[PDB]
Amino acid sequence: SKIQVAHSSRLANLIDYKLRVLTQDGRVYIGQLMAFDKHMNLVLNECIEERVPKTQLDKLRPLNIKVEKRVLGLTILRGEQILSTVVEDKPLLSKKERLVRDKKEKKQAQKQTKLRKEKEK
Amino acid sequence: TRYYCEYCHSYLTHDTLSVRKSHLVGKNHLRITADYYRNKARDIINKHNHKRRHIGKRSSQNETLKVTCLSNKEKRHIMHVKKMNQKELAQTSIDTLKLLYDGSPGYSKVFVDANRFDIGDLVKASKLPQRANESRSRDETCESNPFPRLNNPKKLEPPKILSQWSNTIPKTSIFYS
Amino acid sequence: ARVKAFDRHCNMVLENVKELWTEKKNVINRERFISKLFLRGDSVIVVLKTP
Amino acid sequence: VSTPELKKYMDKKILLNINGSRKVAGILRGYDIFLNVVLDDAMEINGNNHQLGLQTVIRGNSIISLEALDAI
Amino acid sequence: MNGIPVKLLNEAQGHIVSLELTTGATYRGKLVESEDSMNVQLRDVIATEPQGAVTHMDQIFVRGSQIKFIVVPDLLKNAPLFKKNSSRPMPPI
Amino acid sequence: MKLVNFLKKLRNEQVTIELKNGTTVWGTLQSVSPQMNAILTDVKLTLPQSNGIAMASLYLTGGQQNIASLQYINIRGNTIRQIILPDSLNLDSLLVDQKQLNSLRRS
Amino acid sequence: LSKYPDDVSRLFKPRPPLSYKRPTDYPYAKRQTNPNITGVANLLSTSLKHYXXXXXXXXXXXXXXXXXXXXXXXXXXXXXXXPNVDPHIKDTDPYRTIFIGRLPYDLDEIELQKYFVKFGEIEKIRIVKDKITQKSKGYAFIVFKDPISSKMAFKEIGVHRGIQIKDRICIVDIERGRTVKYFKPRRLGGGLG
RNA sequence: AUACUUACCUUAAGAUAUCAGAGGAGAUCAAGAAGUCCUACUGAUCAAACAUGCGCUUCCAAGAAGGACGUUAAGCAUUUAUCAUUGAACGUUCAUUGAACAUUGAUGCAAACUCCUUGGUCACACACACGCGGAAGGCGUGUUUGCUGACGUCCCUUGUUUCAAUCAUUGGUUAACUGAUUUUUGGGGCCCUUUGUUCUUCUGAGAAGUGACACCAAUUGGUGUUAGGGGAGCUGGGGCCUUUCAAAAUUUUGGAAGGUCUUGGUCGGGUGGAUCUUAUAAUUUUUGAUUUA
Ligand SMILES: [Zn+2]
Repeated sequence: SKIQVAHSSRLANLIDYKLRVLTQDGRVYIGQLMAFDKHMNLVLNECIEERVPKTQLDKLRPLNIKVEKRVLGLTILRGEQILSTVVEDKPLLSKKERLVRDKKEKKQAQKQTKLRKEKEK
Repeated sequence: TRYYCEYCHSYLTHDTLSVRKSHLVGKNHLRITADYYRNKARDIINKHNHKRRHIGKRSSQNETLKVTCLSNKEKRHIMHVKKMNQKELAQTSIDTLKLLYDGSPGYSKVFVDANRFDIGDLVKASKLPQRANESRSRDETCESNPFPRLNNPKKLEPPKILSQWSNTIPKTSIFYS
Repeated sequence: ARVKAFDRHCNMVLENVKELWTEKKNVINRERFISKLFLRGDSVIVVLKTP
Repeated sequence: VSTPELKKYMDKKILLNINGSRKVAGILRGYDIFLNVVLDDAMEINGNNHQLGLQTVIRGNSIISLEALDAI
Repeated sequence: MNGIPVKLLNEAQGHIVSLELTTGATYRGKLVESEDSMNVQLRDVIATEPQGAVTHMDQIFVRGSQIKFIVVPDLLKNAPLFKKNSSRPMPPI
Repeated sequence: MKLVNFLKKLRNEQVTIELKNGTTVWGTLQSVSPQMNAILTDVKLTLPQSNGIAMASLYLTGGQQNIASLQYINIRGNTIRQIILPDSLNLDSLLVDQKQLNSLRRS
Repeated sequence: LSKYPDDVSRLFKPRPPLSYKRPTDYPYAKRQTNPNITGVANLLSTSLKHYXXXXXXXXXXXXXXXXXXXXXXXXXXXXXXXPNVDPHIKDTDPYRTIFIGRLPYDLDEIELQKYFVKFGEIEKIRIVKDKITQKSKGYAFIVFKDPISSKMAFKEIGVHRGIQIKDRICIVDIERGRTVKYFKPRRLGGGLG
């Protein structure tokens, strides 16, 4: 997929990436992680869940693989029944764009606190 | 310990189940809540796409057509009209079959909204606490309304029409009332 | 194998690991030498110690 | 830490699905912070029936879910 | 305390969620009240057994540690829980 | 006394990992979490001779075309069954545990 | 519907009910780990077929610190067995000695007299020094002539324990090298305050 | 907004680099604890941010990547569409009684069309070998801090680009010439999906502003936006050159200063948050009941 994932990044740095998290069942969830926690409960935006069927599993044995996708959208997956997560797509907006966006979010937040201080007066 | 309510921008000094339930049912929370969710949707619908639109590089361009701009007052007016009309088209449903089956033997079990058994126990349970001061149900049978055209019902309502094309109707209907 | 460390959880470092199991379908017993291992105590059922 | 919200089901006939095919119907006499559940008049339903004595208590690990058979 | 995802599950109260269970059962219905321990209580529940049937519970209470995931509605994509920078209005004293 | 700290001394070291499933994983540790969520860049991972759930969990992780070559795999702690260290590494150096030493001086 | 009508109807407008078909996992009856578990007693042969044991050497590195701690404590106890024979201590009454410590270095002995003559006539005074540096260590031993002004010098309200001798607060005790039953100095695990 | 009443609730703990010395806490017993603790002390490693490089490495225009929760499509092949009891006829068929999605499906194999979203459809050039600014990662150097941040500059333009003419200023050469910059006029190209014909408002490009504007509910409450480019001043970093001083054997290294180029910017706290320890390896996510025996 030649995506070249950041060699020194873990979960909090992986935010808004498009993941391919894999579970104990062998089902795959694909989508933007928007949040995790201590127990690895993930949210997953626009998520699609794919299985292989039992029948297509025979072809998977030691190729074109009719994976079955249902569309779960905004789901919020659990840390108990997962196995492992990888990264599939990079996010939409680049590091400069994410950086300028975070600057604007912080300026707006400081401004809202100034407005709270004004209404408190 | 502290439960920050992101909508109310207030705190709960010590989290427990009962102050959470009583806060999330609280009318102040519901009002700021509804304002926020409406607000996010009207922002996302308002927010223009503004794609990059990577312009390619290209004889047969001989025809030239006139663009049509508008005045800034005219822009703001037609945008306001479109806002009101989107808000109508989303909200409006179609009555008809309520008004059609008005006299029916089992209208008052089926369309009267919580006598249906399926959604029925909801609307009793979804009723809000009525702490401030100030139904046609299953009892209705056939012999309640024996003969509907004795006691005059209103006619079937005349169908609705786009005002943009209201000028182009058949003038002078056959058969005056 | 010989044990290098202990855990509350019985996470165990093992050195010069012999491991050996049984493929039952007939049977081929397969063995593998793994010299430096870190084994989680969840899989560990029973620790027997020879004198 | 939080005790579960089975207060609405306090006397109403509930149906646990226990473990994946065990289905037990009783009346919810009790609950603790682990969803250990004390049922009265447990009557295990196989798809044949089997009654399960006067009182019973069922492990909140084994319990998957429970339905209110009685109206609320 | 909670952390972001179970706070989201505390947010999506009274709205149409869909749960898979570990058995493969995917309950679907309105979400009466979730707890912090992810025990979630649901209403007007339409259930899909592993065998492929469908039935209708009225009033289910599925335990948290057999939830496979839960799907909330789409709009909570845009939620103030996700805002990384919203500053705190002077915590109580 | 926990041994995850042992693994925390092992950033940029090349191990294999056998999972409770049966998946075998080859590729360096970039870090390790408190409860042993081990993140691993430059993986190629294999499944020895078979488990159908493991077959699905192998293929579906992209770049299968049964060695699957992946840039970056986070692995959850309760999936890691056993982890094979490099034999070049000296265990006498690592198990010394400066925290356990300080606690001996704390006593 | 829920409490407010507008966004519950329009905005949230949730997901389609979702398509189901056949799972891959096992439908509870067989979730098993491994009921066919090993029968270890065969392997008691194969360890003979396994046949030295490598040096642990890290527990040795901790055991060196533990053994050094016990050896230093034992050298302490050897200094504990090894104060009537001592020539610095004068064989006066222990009840008429007052100990002072936390003393400034440049404090002259005549000043020590001057702060101490207020209560009783002083018999003799030994301020303790290093024997190799000859810096004043910071503690001294006073015997008065009576016990009662040693006790009034021990009773401290407005006086000694808290007096600022050469711009520093000092500490003022009865001598416990002779008096109390179990006393060890700082070198011997004891000491006060 | 204020008052009154009711209901509910009021504190898990600790740490924030690590190791070794300098000094302190100048250690309450006859010269001394050992240890442990702190630090604008120093030294070493590590982590994070920022800057710079790497003649780093890879990816960037009818097609390529991804998707269709679309069709052709009942395309073709295969399979399946309850049990129990009783009666009758020769295991089957029919009838009665009792109990509990879908065949146009499902599964497999493809194949084609149509559609969708994204991307430097860049600059240069269109030719006979064996370029700058983008996006993602790796390494190196330097600074700063040992968690983070909260609480207690000016001017021009915003359709752009190119060409000619006029005028102003400045430099050089002998009033003439050449070059640079600014203004105006005109033409050509590209683009106007800028879909509301453009940071916000107003008018049909111009004008004003940088608390205001926009909008949904009932003056109040909520969310978003306040931009982009260029230049100058100043500041940070890197590279080169020159001078001086020191050290080592004309050369190397380090520091300072000046010039040129390139890139970037314009003390406290019962506060919270983040990370890591400890409760916490016992039913709810991390100390295993998902290799199906
Ligand atoms: Zn609130």
